[PDB]
Amino acid sequence: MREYKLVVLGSGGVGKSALTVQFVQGIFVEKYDPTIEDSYRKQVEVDAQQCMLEILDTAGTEQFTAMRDLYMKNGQGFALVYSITAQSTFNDLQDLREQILRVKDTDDVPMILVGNKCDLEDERVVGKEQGQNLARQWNNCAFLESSAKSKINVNEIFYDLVRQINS
Amino acid sequence: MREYKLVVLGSGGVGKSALTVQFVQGIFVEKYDPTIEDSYRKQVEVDAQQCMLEILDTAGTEQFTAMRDLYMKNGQGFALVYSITAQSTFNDLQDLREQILRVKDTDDVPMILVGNKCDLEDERVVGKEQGQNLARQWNNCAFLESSAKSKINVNEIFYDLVRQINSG
Amino acid sequence: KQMSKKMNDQLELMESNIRRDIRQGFVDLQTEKSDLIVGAIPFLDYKHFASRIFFPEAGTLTAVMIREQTTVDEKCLAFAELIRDKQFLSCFVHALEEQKNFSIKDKCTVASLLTLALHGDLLYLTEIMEDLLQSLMDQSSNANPKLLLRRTESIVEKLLTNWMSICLYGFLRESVGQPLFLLVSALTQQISKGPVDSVTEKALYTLSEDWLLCQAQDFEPLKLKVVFAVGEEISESLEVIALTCDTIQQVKEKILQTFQRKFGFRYTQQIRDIEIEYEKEGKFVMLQEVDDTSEIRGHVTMLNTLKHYQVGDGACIKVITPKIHAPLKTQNSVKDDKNFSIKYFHLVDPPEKKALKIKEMYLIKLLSTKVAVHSFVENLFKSIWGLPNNKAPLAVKYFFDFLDEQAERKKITDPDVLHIWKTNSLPLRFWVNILKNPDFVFSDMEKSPHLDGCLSVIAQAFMDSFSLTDTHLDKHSPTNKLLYGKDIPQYKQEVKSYYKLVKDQTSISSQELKTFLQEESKKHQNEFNESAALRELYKYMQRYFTEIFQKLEQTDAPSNLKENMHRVKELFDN
Amino acid sequence: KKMNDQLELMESNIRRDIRQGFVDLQTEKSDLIVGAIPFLDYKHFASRIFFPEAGTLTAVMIRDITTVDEKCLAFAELIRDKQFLSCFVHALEEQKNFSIKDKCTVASLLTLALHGDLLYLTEIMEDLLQSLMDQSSNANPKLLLRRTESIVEKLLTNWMSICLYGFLRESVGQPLFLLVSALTQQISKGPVDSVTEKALYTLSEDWLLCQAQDFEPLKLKVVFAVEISESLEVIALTCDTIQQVKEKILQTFQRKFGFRYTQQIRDIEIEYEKEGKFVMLQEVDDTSEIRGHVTMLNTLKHYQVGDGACIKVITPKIHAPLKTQNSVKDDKNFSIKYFHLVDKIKEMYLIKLLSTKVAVHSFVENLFKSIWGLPNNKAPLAVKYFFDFLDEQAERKKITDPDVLHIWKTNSLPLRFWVNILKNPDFVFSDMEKSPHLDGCLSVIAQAFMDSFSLTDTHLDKHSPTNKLLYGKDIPQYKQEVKSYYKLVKDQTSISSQELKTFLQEESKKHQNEFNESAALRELYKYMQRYFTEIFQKLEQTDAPSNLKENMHRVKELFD
Ligand SMILES: Nc1nc2c(ncn2[C@@H]2O[C@H](COP(=O)(O)OP(=O)(O)O)[C@@H](O)[C@H]2O)c(=O)[nH]1
Ligand SMILES: Nc1nc2c(ncn2[C@@H]2O[C@H](COP(=O)(O)OP(=O)(O)O)[C@@H](O)[C@H]2O)c(=O)[nH]1
Ligand SMILES: [Mg+2]
Ligand SMILES: [Mg+2]
Repeated sequence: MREYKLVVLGSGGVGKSALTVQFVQGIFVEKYDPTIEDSYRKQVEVDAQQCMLEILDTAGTEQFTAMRDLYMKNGQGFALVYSITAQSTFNDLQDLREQILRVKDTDDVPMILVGNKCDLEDERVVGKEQGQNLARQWNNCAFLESSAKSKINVNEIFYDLVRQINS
Repeated sequence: MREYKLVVLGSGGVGKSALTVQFVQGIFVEKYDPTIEDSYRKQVEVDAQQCMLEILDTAGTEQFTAMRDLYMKNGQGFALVYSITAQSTFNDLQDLREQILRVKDTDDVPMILVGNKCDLEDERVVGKEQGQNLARQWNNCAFLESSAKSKINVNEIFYDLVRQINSG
Repeated sequence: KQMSKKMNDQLELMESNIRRDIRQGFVDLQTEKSDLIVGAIPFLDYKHFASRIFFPEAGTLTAVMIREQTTVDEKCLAFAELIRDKQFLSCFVHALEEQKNFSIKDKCTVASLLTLALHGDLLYLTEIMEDLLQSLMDQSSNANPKLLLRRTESIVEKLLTNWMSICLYGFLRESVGQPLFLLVSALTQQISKGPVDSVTEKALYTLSEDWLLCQAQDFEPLKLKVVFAVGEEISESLEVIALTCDTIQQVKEKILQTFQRKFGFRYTQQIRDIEIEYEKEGKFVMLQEVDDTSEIRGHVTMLNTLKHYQVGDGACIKVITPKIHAPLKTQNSVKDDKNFSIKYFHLVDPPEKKALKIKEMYLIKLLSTKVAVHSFVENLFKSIWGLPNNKAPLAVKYFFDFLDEQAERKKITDPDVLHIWKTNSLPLRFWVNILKNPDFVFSDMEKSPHLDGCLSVIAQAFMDSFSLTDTHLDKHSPTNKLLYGKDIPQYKQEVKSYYKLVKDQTSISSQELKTFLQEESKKHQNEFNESAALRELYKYMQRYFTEIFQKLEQTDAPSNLKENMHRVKELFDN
Repeated sequence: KKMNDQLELMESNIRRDIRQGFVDLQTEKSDLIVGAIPFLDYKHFASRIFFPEAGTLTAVMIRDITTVDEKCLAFAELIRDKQFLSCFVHALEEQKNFSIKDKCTVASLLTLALHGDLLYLTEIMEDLLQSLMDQSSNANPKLLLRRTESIVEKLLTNWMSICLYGFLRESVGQPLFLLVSALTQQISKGPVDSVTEKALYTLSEDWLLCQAQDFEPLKLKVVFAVEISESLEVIALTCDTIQQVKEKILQTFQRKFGFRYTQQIRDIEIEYEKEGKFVMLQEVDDTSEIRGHVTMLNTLKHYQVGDGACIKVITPKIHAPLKTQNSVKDDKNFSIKYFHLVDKIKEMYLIKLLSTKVAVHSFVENLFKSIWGLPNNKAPLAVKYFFDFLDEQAERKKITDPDVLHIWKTNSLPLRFWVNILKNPDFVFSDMEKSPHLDGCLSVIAQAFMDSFSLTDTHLDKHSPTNKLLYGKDIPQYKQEVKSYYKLVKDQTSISSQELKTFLQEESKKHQNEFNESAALRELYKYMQRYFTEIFQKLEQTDAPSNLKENMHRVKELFD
C-alpha cells in the first residue's frame, strides 16, 4: 500500500463532504452541515494495486479566514468541485487553480475538475460543455460530472487523482 | 518465554504486597493500604532463561468473604507468607496449605514458606527453627526468612518457585 | 535473497493488520454508547441476608438457624444466662484465641454463633464487642496501631463484621442497595455485549487483565427472531440479540435472560431442558452443541457456534422443551461433562497471528468497559460515603466516636491512626464484603468468577480512596489501579470530608441507642433461634474448659459463675 | 532464522509502547496554566478582520494617529442613498470577472466607510440580505449563506464583529485565550520535531509524531550572564534541540518574570557544564548522525545532559564577540538539509490524541458554554435582533419548517462569525504569533463546535474522521444545549427601537475617530469605474431619478 494525500476544494456547499462520504462510507444523506476540517482515509486499490488514501475535505472558500495555504503545499492531488445549481461556484474555481499552481510552484499539478450534483437537470445553470471547456483550458485537465446521490463518477475522481499522481 | 502464575497467600499485613512491590519496582515504602486484589507481572531471567512471571497479590485470610479457591485452582506456584512478629499469622498457614493440597489434589505442588520481616530480630516472635521444622513437616518444603525492607531473599522466593515448577 | 521477499511481505501484512486492529480499538472506544439498564430490586429478607453474611460457609444448611422448646431445653437457658456475663464472655473470647488449635474458621464460627445467640439482646452484644475490641487494643500484645484489624487474629473482628451488618442492613435496603444492584446488572449486561469464551469464561469486555480475552475474534451482533413451540407447528415471535461466536448454550441463556426480562418468569428452571432449532430451507433442524462436523485440535473438539451454522441476521429460531417433542429431539448437555474444560474448547486453545496474541493490544477494552459502567460505580461509591438529610447512619457515627474516644484512651497524637482504624473497621471489614458478595444482599443472584474479578477490581479501587499515601503509579503498577487512577483523588477528598462530617455531627446519648437497638432486637428476636446457636457454642465451651476456667479464676471469679459452669456441664450431660 | 529475534525485539517494543500509552493516558495529571488578557484594540480587531490578506497594511485604515478631499463627500453622498447602493452591490455581483476576493474587498471597504453611520449600514444590510434571501432564483433556503456568492455575507461577518466585539471582551475572550495557552502548553509538554512541528501530544492525526522517541523530563538549572549569575529552573526534554531548549528557557523567563528576556532568539547562546569549564553547545557539530544528504541536529541527549545539569545563557553584548553560533532555522532550505526525529505504525498513537483531548477539555467546555451562554439571563442585543430579523423574514416567505430557521441561524452566526474567531485567535489577541499546528488543533475544536449545531443524528463508524471520533461522545450533549439556546432567543423579549438606536449611536460615536473614510471610499470607487456600464444599466432599470445620475456623473467629474 502507498500513502496518498488528496484535497477536495470548492465553494460553500458544492458537495465535497457529500462526494467524500459517498466514496468512503458509501452512503449519502441530504444533510446540511458546513464542513471545517475533516481528514479522511481509506484503503483502496487502483490499477490492480492497493494503496492507502488520505482525503482532506475542506471548507467554504470564504466562510471564514483559514489555513488556505498549508494543504496546498502539502497536498499532492487536488479535486476542484463546483455545483451545477449555482453559477458563482463555477466562477470561483479560477482563483483556486491560481493559488494551487502558485503555492506548489509548478505547472504539473495532479488535478481534476468536477461539476457535482449532476442529478438536477431542471436547476442546471452550468453546461457540461462549459466545464469541459474549462477543463481543456487548464492544459487538458480531467473533467467528470459527478453525483454523490447516485454514485456516479464518485470513485473515478479519486482513482484519477491517484493515476495522475502516478504518471 | 513461558508464562508462570505465582500466587502470594497469607494473613493481614504480613508483607505480601511489600514483597511483591519490592520484587517488581525495587522500592519499599512503609505505608498502610489493604490489598483486595492486585495483579502484577514481570519478565525475569530464571536459570539463564528469560521467563514471564505473573505474581498475584491476594488479601488477608479473613478480611472479607473471598474467592480463595479460584487462584488456588489456576495457580502454578505458591508463596505462603507470615510475619515473624506475630505467631498467629504463622499458625494460620496450616489450613491454607491444606486447602492448596486439597484443591490441587496432589502433593508435589511448587510451594515456599516465607517468614517475612526478618530484619526485626528485636521484635521476633516466631523462631527460624519453628518455620524450618514446619517446612520439613510439609514434605521438605522450601523455606526462607525474608525482608522486603532490607531486600533480603526477596527474589529467591519467586525464583525458587519457578525452579520448582520446572522440577519433578 | 529470496527470503527477504517473504519477510517483507509478512511484516507488511502484519503491520497493516495491527493498523486495522488498533484503529478498530480507538473507533470502538469512541463510539461506545451506554444502552445499559430494572424496577423492583430482588432484596433478601433480613433472616436470609444475615444468615448468608454470618455463615457463607454452608450456604444451604444456614436455613437451620431460622425459626416452648426454649423452656424445655433448660441447658440452653443456663448457657444463655451465662453468656450475659461480661467477665465470663471476656474469658470465653480470649482463652479460645489464646490456644493454637483455634484456627481462623473457628474464629468466624465462634463470632457468628455468638452473634446469633446474642441476637436477641444486641445491647449487651454492643457493649461486649466494645470491651472485646478495647482489649484487642489497650492490652493488645502485638499492637502496631496502624496495623490493627488487618490480621484476623481475633474473634472480635469477624464479630465486628457481623455487627456492622446487623446495624447497617436498614441503610443497605434504603440507600445503597439500588446502586449496587444497578452496578451488578450494569456489568453483567455490559459483558454480554461482547464475546465470552465458553470454556474459560474469559470475555472481551472486562475490568480485569487476567480475565481479558486477548484473543483475535471477529464477531457481529445478530438479531434473532425467536419462536416458541407448543404437536409440531406452534410459533410466537420474540427479539433476541446474540453474537456470531456465541455457543449454543450461550444463545439459550440469552433468549432465557430476555424472556425473563419480558415476562418476569423463567421459561424453564433448568437450561438443559431447552433445545434450539434453526431454519435454513424453510424447515427447522435442531442445532446441537457439538456435532460430527466439528474440527479437532489434537484431542480436543471445538464447540459449535452460530457462525459455525452460518446463522444470519433476522434468522428464525425455535425453542423446544421436554414435553413438546423431546422424545427424540434430546441432546446431551456438553457443559455437564466432568472434564468439559479438557474435552472441549470455544475461542481459546493452548506468523501474523502469532504476534496477534499480544495482551496489551486489548487493554483498551478494559478502558472501554471501565468507561461503560463508570456512572454506576460513581453512583454506588457516592451513595456509600454520602449522608442523606445531612446525618450519618447511627452505627457509623456512634462507632467512629467510639474509635475516637479509644484513641483518646491510649494517648495517640497521630490522626493517621484514627483514619487507619476507621478504614480498617468499616469499609474493609464491611463495605468490601457487600461489594464482593452482592448475593448476600440479593436473591436469585448467580455470581460468576469473572464478575467476581470485576467486582474485585472495583473493590480495590474503592479501597485506594481510603489510602493516606499518594501512590505514584508508573509502568510497574498493576492495571487494576491504573484503570481507576484518575478518579482516586476525588474519592479521597470525599472520604476525608466524610470522616470530618461524621466527626462534627451531633453526639448520641445512649437513649437513641436504647430505642434503636431495642427496636432491631424486637424486630429480629423471633426470626432466628438461639437454641441451635447456644447448642453449637457448647461444643466450644467444653472443648477448652480448663483454659476458660483458669482465665476466669485469674480474674477473681465468684462461686456463682463457676457453679453455673459446672451446672451447664451437668445439664448438657444429664 | 533471523526473524525470531527481530520479531522478539519488535513485539517487545510494541507491547512496551501500547502499555506506555495506556499508562500515560491513565497517569495524566492536569497542570495547565494568566492574569490580564492581552486583547486587541477595536481598531486593529476590525481591520485584521476586514482585511486578513494585507497583514500589516490594515493599520493604514486606522486614523488613530477629510474636509479638503472634495471627492470623498460626494461618493459618500452617493452611498447614502439606498437605491444607488443597492443597484451598486447588485450590479457588481452580477459579473463573471468579479472574483471571490473582490467581494470581501468591496464588503470590507463598504463597512469601513459606513462605520460612522451604523443605522444606515444595518438597514441596507437587512434589505440586501433579504434580497439575497427571498428573491434568490438559484438558491436553496437551507443552503443560504453557505456559498460565498454575495457581498452581504462578508459584510455580515464584519457587522457581526462590530456588534459582538463587546461580548467577546466580555465573556468569550478570556476562555479563548485560556484554551489557546493551554493547548500550546500541552503540545509543548511532549516532544516536537523541529522540522515538521509534529508533536506527540495534539488533536490532529496529521500533526502526530508517529515514532517511539524514548525521552525523559529534566529540570535544568539555568544561569544568566550580566561575569554574573542568576539561578532558574527550566523543564526540558532529552530529545529537545538546542533551539527548543532555548525556547523553553525564554518562555520560562517571560512567564516567571512578566517581561521577555529578549526580542530576538538568534542572539542567545547556551553553555553546558562538562567538568568545571563551560562548553558552548551548538546545533550541529562534527560527530553528528549524518544519513545521506540529511544531518541530525544536536539534542540534549547528544551531549549527555544529566538531570539537574547547569546551563549558561549568552547575549550579543555580553561575551558574544566571538562566542556566537549561526541560526540553522533561517536556512532557505533547512528541511532538506537537517533532520531531528524523522528522516512504523500510526494508529498506535491515536491514544495520544485522546490524552491531549482530555487535558484541554475543561477549557473547551468553558469556551463553548460561554459562546452560547446568557449573562444575567439575557442574550446579546445583536443576536436577538438579527434572529428576530430571521424569524420575521422566515414568516415572510411562506415557510413552515423550523429546520430552515435553525439552519439559517447556524449558517449566519456560528459559521460566519464564531469559526472566524475560534480558528483565528490572533484577530482577538495581540502578539500571538500563529503556528500552523495550533491552527490545525483549533480547526479540530471549531469543527466539533459547529458539529454541535447539526440536526442530523449521524452514527460515527470506522470510516469516520478521527476528529469526529475525538469529540463524538461529547457532541450530543452540546446539541441539546445549542437547540435550547436557540429557542431562548426566540422566547426573548422583542427589542425596542429606543434601545436599538441608542446601542447603535453610542458605538457609532465612540468609533468616529477610529477609522478614516478617505482611503476607504478612495479604494471603493475603483470598482465603480471598473464596471460602470453594469451599474448604470441596472440603475436606469430600477427607476433612477435625475438626481442619482447627476450626482454620479458629478462624482465622476470630481474623480477624473
Ligand atoms: N442531489 C444531490 N444533492 C447533493 C449532492 N451532493 C451534495 N448534495 C446536497 O448538497 C448539500 C450540501 O452539500 P455538502 O457536501 O454538505 O457541502 P460541503 O460540505 O460544503 O461540501 C447537502 O445537503 C447535500 O444533500 C449530489 O450529488 N446530488
Ligand atoms: N520491617 C519490615 N516491615 C515490613 C516488611 N514488609 C512489610 N512490612 C510492613 O508491613 C506493613 C503492611 O504490609 P503490607 O504489604 O500492606 O501487607 P500485606 O497485607 O501482605 O499486603 C507495611 O506498613 C510495611 O511497613 C519487611 O520486610 N520488613
Ligand atoms: Mg464540506
Ligand atoms: Mg496485601
